[PDB]
Amino acid sequence: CRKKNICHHCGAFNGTVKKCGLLKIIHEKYKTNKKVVDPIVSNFLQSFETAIEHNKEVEPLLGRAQENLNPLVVLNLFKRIPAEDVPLLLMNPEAGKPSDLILTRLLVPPLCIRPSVVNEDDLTMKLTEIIFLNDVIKKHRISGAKTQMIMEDWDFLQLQCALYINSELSGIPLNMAPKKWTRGFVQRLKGKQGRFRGNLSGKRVDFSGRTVISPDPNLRIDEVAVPVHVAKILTFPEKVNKANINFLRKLVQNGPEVHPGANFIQQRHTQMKRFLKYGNREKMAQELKYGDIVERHLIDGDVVLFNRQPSLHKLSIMAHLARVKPHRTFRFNECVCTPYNADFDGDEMNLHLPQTEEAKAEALVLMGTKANLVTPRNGEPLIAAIQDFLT
Amino acid sequence: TQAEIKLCSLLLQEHFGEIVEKIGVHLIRTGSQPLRVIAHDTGTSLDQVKKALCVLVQHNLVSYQVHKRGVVEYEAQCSRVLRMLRYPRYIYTTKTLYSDTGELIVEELLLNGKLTMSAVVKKVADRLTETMEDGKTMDYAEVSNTFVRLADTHFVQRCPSVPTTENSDPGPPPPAPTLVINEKDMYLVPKLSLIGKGKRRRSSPIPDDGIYWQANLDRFHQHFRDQAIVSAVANRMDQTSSEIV
Amino acid sequence: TEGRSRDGGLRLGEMERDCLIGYGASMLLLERLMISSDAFEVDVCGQCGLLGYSGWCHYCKSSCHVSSLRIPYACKLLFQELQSMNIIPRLKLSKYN
Amino acid sequence: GVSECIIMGIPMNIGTGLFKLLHKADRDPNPPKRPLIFDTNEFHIPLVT
Amino acid sequence: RCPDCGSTELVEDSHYSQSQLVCSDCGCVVTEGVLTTTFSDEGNLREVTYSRSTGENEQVSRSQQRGLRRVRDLCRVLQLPPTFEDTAVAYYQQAYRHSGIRAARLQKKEVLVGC
Amino acid sequence: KRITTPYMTKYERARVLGTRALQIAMCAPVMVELEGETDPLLIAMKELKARKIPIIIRRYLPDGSYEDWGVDELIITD
Amino acid sequence: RFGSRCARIFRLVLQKKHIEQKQVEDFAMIPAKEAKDMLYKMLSENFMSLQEIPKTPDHAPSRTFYLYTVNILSAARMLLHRCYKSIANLIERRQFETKENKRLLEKSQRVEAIIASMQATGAEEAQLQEIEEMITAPERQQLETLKRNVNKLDASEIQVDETIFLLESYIECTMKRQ
Amino acid sequence: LKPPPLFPDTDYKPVPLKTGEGEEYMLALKQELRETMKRMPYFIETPEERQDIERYSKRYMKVYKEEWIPDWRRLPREMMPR
Amino acid sequence: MFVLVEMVDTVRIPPWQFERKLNDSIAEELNKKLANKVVYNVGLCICLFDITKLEDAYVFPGDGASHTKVHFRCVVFHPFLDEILIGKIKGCSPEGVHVSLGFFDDILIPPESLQQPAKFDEAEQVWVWEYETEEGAHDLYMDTGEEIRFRVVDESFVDTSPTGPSSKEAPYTLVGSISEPGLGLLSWW
Amino acid sequence: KEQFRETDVAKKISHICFGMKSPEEMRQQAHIQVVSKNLYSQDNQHAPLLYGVLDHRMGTSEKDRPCETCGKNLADCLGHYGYIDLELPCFHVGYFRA
Amino acid sequence: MEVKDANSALLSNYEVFQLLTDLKEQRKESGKNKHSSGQQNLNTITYETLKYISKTPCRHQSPEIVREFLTALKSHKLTKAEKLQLLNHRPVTAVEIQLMVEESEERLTEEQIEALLHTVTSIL
Ligand SMILES: [Mg+2]
Ligand SMILES: [Zn+2]
Ligand SMILES: [Zn+2]
Ligand SMILES: [Zn+2]
Ligand SMILES: [Zn+2]
Repeated sequence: CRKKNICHHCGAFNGTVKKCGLLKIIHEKYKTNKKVVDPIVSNFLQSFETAIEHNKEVEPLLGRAQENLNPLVVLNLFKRIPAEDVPLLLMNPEAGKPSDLILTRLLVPPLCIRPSVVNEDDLTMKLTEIIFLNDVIKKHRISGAKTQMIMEDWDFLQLQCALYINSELSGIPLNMAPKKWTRGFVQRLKGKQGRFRGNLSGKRVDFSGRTVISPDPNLRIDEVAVPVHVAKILTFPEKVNKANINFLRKLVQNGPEVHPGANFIQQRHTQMKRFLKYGNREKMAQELKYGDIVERHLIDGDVVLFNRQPSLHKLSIMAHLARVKPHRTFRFNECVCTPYNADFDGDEMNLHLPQTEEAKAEALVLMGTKANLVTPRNGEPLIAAIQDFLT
Repeated sequence: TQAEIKLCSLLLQEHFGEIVEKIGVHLIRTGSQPLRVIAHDTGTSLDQVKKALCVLVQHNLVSYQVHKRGVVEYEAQCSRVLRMLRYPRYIYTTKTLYSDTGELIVEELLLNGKLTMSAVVKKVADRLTETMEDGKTMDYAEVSNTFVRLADTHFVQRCPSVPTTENSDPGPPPPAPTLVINEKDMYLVPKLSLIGKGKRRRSSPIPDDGIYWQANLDRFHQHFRDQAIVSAVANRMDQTSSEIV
Repeated sequence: TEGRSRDGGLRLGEMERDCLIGYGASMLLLERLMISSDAFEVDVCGQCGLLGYSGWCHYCKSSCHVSSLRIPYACKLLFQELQSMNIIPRLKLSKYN
Repeated sequence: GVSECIIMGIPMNIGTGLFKLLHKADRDPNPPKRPLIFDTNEFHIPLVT
Repeated sequence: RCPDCGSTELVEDSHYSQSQLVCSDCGCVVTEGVLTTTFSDEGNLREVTYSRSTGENEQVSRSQQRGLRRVRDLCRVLQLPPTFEDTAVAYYQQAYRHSGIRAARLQKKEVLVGC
Repeated sequence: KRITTPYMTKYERARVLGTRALQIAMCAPVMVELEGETDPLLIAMKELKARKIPIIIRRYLPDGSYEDWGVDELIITD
Repeated sequence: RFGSRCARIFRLVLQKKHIEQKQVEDFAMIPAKEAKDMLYKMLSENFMSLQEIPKTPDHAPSRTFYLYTVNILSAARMLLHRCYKSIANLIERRQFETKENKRLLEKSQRVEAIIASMQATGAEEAQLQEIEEMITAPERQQLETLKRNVNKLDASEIQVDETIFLLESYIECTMKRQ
Repeated sequence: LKPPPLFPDTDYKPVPLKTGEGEEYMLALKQELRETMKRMPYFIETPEERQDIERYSKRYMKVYKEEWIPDWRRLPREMMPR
Repeated sequence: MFVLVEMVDTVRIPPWQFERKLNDSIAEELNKKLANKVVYNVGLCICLFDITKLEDAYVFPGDGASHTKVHFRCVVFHPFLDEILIGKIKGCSPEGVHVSLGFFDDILIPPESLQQPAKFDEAEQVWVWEYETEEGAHDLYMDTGEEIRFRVVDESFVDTSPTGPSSKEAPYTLVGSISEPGLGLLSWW
Repeated sequence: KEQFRETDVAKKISHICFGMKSPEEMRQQAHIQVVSKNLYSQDNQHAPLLYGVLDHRMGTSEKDRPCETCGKNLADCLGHYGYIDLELPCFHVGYFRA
Repeated sequence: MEVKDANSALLSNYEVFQLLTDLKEQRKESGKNKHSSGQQNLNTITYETLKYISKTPCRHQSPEIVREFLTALKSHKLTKAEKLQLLNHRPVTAVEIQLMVEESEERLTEEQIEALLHTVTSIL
C-alpha cells in the first residue's frame, strides 16, 4: 500500500506520516518537493501573509508548516472509518474498534490489588496526581487565560498518563524527569519478582519442612526418618470409613500431645472444626461418624517428597516412605547420596506431604526410589554402593 | 458508518420486519458474498434468506452480480436505504406538479418497487374507485394519459430487462439472468388500448409483458435542488428575481 | 509468607515444576501448586465473559448467566491488572462434559 | 499447552492426564420404554381435507 | 459468640505457629490464619503526613512558612529536644487559626513565636 | 478390533490406583476381603493384584476415536 | 446553539483565513474573558480546527502560533453524523412510546371496533354510552397526548430530512468521485 | 464532591417547529405510509408456528392467501418458494 | 390437562451407591430433584415417566462419584385453555372465588365470570348467588363445597428469579369461568 | 411450591478472548466516578472521602473496614472498579506503535 | 437440565392412576430412610394426586375397554381433545355435551348427541 500516494476513491493526495516528537505525530501533506511545486502546497503557503505581516519569524519557517496530529483529530478521524475496512487492518471487529484505541477514560483498580500501606501504593499517588492535574486544566481553561499554558499543561498530563502505565520511558527532558523510581504496571508483570516468574509458575507452598541431613545405614534405601517434632506439626486429613474407624478413635483419644494423635476434626454436615486441645472430653471419639475427617499426625508409612534445592535432573526430587524417629534431623541411607548429590557436611533438604489420595498414588508409583534405580540419560545405575561399603 | 447501520436496521424493521432486517444489516456489514456463507452466518432456514432476498431485489434494495467460478454475489448500497425518508417529499412535489392520479401512480410505483404500465394504471384506477361516488366512473384512458405525461417528463424511468435467450447463449441458462439496462427506451412507454371501469368493492394476457418501470430518484433530487436554489434566490433579492432565476 | 521470624513456607521453584513435568505426574503438581497454596473461587458471567460478584453481574444487571469457578488467586489477580491496563481477557466457558 | 494449564489450575494434558476413566457399573442402556395407551397414531387423523 | 454453642468464652490462642480464635467452651475453631506484611517490602517503606495526604500544607502563605521556619531555627539554636520543636510548631499552627493573629505585623508575630 | 498396546502403562496404573483409593476413602463397597489394613491405598493395591477393580479405561487416539479396555484384561506386570 | 456573538466570531474566522485571538477581540468587539472561552468551546467541539504553525521545528507549544482554520467539508461530515444519530434517537423514542402505550391502544381499538361493528345491522342504540362507561374515557385525553406527541415527533423527523437534503447535496457536489 | 446531575441545564433551546397545511399533509402521509407497510407480501413476518391442539375452530378462521411469486425471468433460478 | 415432556440432565451418583443397579439410582435421583416443582414454561412436574437412553458413566478427576447424562420423560401438569374441570372450593374473595384441585390451589373465578344476577354479598365474604324466578338471592358458595364444574380461560407464568446481588406467590396462576349453564354446583342441574 | 432452579452451575474454561474496552463499556463496568483529589477526611477519624479515591465502594484492604458495595469483609470481597474521566484525550503507550 | 419438547403428547387420567398405583406397590415396601425432605415432597404430591384421583369417574377402567371405546369413537370425527375430555369426565347428561363439543349445535344433531351419550354411559 505504501507505494501509492493518491486515494483512488476521491483522488485525494496524501503525504508521509512520521513521528515529529516524543509522543507527537505529524503528517506531511503540505510538504515542498524538489520536483514541480504542488498547487495545494502553494495555496497553503500563500495563505499565511496575515501572520507574516504580524510576526516576522513566520517567514523564515513558513516551510515547516505541516499537519500536526493531536488526540482530538485522530479520534475524530478514526471514528469515521467505514465498517467494511476494519478487518483488512487485521484488528478483529469483535475485539474492538480503532476509535476506542485512543483513550479518554480510565478505570481505577480495586483496593484489593493495592493494599493500604505501601503511605499508600504508588499507583494511588499516581492516580491522585492525574485527577489533580485534570482538575487544574478544567478550572484553568474556564478561567480563560492565554492559550500557551493550556496546551503545555496538557503535554505534561499526557506524559504523566503515559508514565502511569509504564515507568521506563527514557525520552523525558531534563527539567521534569522523575528523580525517583516507581512501580508502573509492566514493572509488576515483568521482572524475576513479577507475577509470571514469581507467583504463577513457581510459588510458595505449605505442609512442608526443612532441616539438616545426616546418615543412617539401617534404613532401607526407600525409607526416610523424620523427627518427632516435625511429625507433630504436619497432618493428613484422613476421611472416616468402615475400615479405619477404630484406628482413628485411638488417635483422637491421644489428643495433640502423645505422638500418634490428632489436631482437628471437621464434622460431616456443620463444617466448623473442633480443636482437639480444648475438647473437654474423649467423647468426640465416640461421636465419630462416617464422613468426618480427622487431621491426624504423620505416622509410619506415609508417602512424603524429598528435595535438594539446586535441582538439575529429575532424580533431584523423589518419594520416600516415612518412619518417625526421635532426633532433630532427617536421615537416609547413604547409597542414595549420588542422585541428590548430598554430602552431610552441613547440608539441608526440604520435605512436602501431599494432601490428596490421588497425589499419594502418583508419588509412590511414579516418583518412588524403587522405580528409579537408573538414570534416564543413558540407563546406567545411579543408586549403588558408595565409599566404605566398597572397601 | 455505525449510526448509518443503525438507521438501516431501524428502517428495515419498520418496513419489512425482523428477519429482513437481520439479513440486510448483516449483508451491509459484510459486503458482497455468496449465498451459502450468508445462510451459514445467519443460521436460519435458507428458505427465509431466499424469500427475503427475492423481496429485496424486487424493490431494488439489493443487487446480485455474476462472479468468477460461476458463483453469484449479492450486494447492497447504503445510499439506497436512505431514501424512503424522502418518499413523502416525492409524493408532495408530484401532487404539486400533477393531479391525484399522478400521485397514486407514483405511490403504487414506489410501494411495489417495479411494475409495468398496464398493471399500474389498472391498480391506480381500482384504488381510485373509492375517491368518487354517486355513479361516477373512470377509464384507463385518463390514467394512461397521466402516465405517459409523467414518463415524458422523466419522473418515470424504465427498469432493466433481460438479454434475449434465443439470441444470446443458447442452451442451459447461466446461474443468474444478468439483466441489462437500455437507455434509449428509458422514457419510451409501450402501447395499449384496453380500458376498464373499476369495481367499487362489491365483492361479486399482458400487452406490455416484461416492461417494468421505477421512479427516477435523480430527477427528484435535481428538482429538489432546483427548488432550494429558487428559494435561496427568492429570499436573496425578490420574488421577481426568483421568478427570473 | 517467606520469612523465618515470620512463619515460613518453602518454594516449588521453576526447577521443581519442571522435574514434575519430567515424571508426568499431572495431579501432583496440580495439588502442590494450587490446592495447597492459593485455591480460590470466583463468579464469571458467561454472557459478557468477564467476572462479577455474589452471583450478580453488574455489567449486565442480571443473574441468569453467572457461574462459579475455582481458579488460583494469583491468576485472578492477573485478570484484574490486565483489565485495568485496558487489555481485557474476556473468558469463554462451557460445560465440562 | 502445559504452561497455560498450570497457571489456570487445571490438570495438564500429558502423562496421567491423557485418557478418561469409566466405572464398570451394572447398568442397562436403552431399557424398555414404558408403553402409553391413549396416544397412538392409528386413533388420530386430521379433520382438514 | 460461638456459632456452635452460643456461649461467649472465645479465647485468642495459637498453636505452634498458627494464630486462631477458638471457642474454649467446646473446642471449636471460628477463625484462623492471618495476612501480614514482610521484611522484603519493609525496606521500601515510605511515609506521608496526613496533612499531605489530606490536602494541606499547600495553602501555607509565604509569611506563614517564613514564620514556622523562624520557629524551627529559634528553637533549634537553643538546643532543645525535637519534642520542643514539634510542640512549638503545633501550638503556632493552632494559634494561626485565629483571624486576629494571622492578620498582623511581623514583630508582633515574632514575639508570639517567642511566647 | 483393538490396535493399541496390550500392557498397562505406568501412567494408567498410577491414575487407576489413585482414583480407586479415593473411592475407598469414601464409603464405597470393597470388592475384596480385607485382613485389617486401614490405609486406602493398600486396599487398592490388593484389589489390583486380585484383578477386581471395577474401572474401565477409555484410550483416546489423537484423531478423535477411542478404545475401551478393561483393567482386568491388560497384562499387568512388575 | 451559541448566540449571535458566537456566529459573529465564527464567520469572522471564516472570512479571515488566518487570525489570532487578540485580533478577534479587537476586531470582534468581544470583551476579554468572553471570547477566549468561546473559541475554546468551538475548538473543543471540533467545529473549529486549529492549524498551529510553529516558531521552531520542534513544534513546541511555547514556540508556535495558534492560527485558526476552517475545513468546511469535514465540518459537514460531523453534522451528517449528528443528524444520523438524531433521527435514530427519535425513531427509538417513538417506538419506545408506542410499545409502552400499546396496552391502552389495543384496549381502545377493540372497543372502537365493537362500537363500529354491527352498526349497519340495525342493532339497538343501548351501547354507545354503556361501552363508554369504562376507564378508557378519562384516558382518551392521555391517548390524545400520545397521538400529538407522535405527530410532533414525526414533524421533527420531517424537518430534519429537509436539512439532510442540503447537507448531502453539498458533500456530493463537493466530491468528484474519481 | 457531588458530580453534576446527568442533565446539566442549557440556556439555548430548540427553535420552534414550522407548521402548515402542507406540513400537516406530510405528517398524515407519513402515517398512512407506515400503515401500508403492514398489508402486502413483502412484509415478511415469521411463519406461523406452535399450534396448541386440534381446535375445531381451525377449519374456519384459517388465513387463506395465494403464494407470492415474483416473475422468475428477472431472478436467478435458485430460490423457488415452491 | 396432563402433558408428557422430554428432558435431559447430568446426574451425580455418590460412591456409596455403587452397589444398587444404576438405572434405579438415576430414577430415584431425578424424582428427588424435580418432583413437586414448577418449570417456567411447562408448568408443575409430577414425576418421571420413563428413562429412554443412558450415556457412559465417567469419573472426573478429584472426585469419587460417577457422572452420567440421561434422556428421560416426565409427566407435567399443564392444562390448556377451555378445559372443563371439577374442583373443591378453597376460599371466597371480593375479586373472585378460590378453587382447589387438592394437589394444586391457584385457581381464581373472578366476578366477571360469575353469573350476571349475583354481584356482591351482604358484606359477608361467602359469595351468594341470585336468579330470576326461583332461588331468591339466597344460595351461597361454601369455602370448600363440592367439586364445582368450571372451565379455564386464562393462565400465566410469572418469574421469581433472584434479582440484584444476593444477601411468596406461586409462579403459576389460572383463571376459570362459571358463566355458562350446567356449571358450578351440581345441585343446580 | 416455588420455581425450580438448577443448583449446580459448575463449568470449565475453554478459551481466552483478548480485546479492548471503549469508553461506554469502561463506564458501564465501573460503579462510581472518582472526582475528588483528596485521600482522607479532615477530622481525626481519617475516614476516606465519599467520592475521592479509596472510597470503600471499591473494596477494602483493612481488617476492620468491610466493603460498602458488597457488605463483606476483606477475606471475601472480590473487589470492584471505579472510573476517572480525562478532560483532554491522550494516547496510550502500549498501542502508540499501532 | 434442558427441555427437548414441551407438547410431546397428552395423557389420560387412567394412565396417571396406573403410574401412581405401581409406584404405591413400590411404596412402603421397605423402611423409610429419612434421607431428606425430597421424600416428603414426592410422597405428598403423589398421595395428594392419589386421593384426588380416588374421587374421579375414570377409576376401575382398563387399557382394553378404553381402547375399544376409542375405536368405537373413531368414526364420529370428534377432535382428539374432545375425545380425551369425554374419556376423563364420563358425562351422564346432554347439557354438558352442549358445552364440551365445539359448535355442538352445528356439528352434531340431537340423535348423534344421544348416541354419544349412550355410548359413554354404557361402555364405561
Ligand atoms: Mg556438602
Ligand atoms: Zn478517497
Ligand atoms: Zn455479564
Ligand atoms: Zn463452642
Ligand atoms: Zn466489595
